[PDB]
Amino acid sequence: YRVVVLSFELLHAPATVCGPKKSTNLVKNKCVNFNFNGLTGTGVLTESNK
Amino acid sequence: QCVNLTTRTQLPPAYTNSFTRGVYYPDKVFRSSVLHSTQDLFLPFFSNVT
Repeated sequence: YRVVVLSFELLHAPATVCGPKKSTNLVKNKCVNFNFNGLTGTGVLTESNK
Repeated sequence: QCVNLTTRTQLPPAYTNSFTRGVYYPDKVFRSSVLHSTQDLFLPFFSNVT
């Protein structure tokens, strides 16, 4: 029997391998949920400097 | 095959003091104006070098 095992990892680091494309657009300032780079959440989006 | 080029003279080494080294951000994430604890591979504040 040929066995292959995939070992993922979801550490608190920026992902590098991601699901195929699935990219739509950005938004400037609206109360909209996001799923950016495997990091999903909900809120309003604003421009700030860091 | 190989050539041996060695000398019979050997000298013992010596140590020296070393101040604060071994400070690095634990993770790629960013933090601002927050004090955070960590438990990982660092190097103490006062040590010796050779």
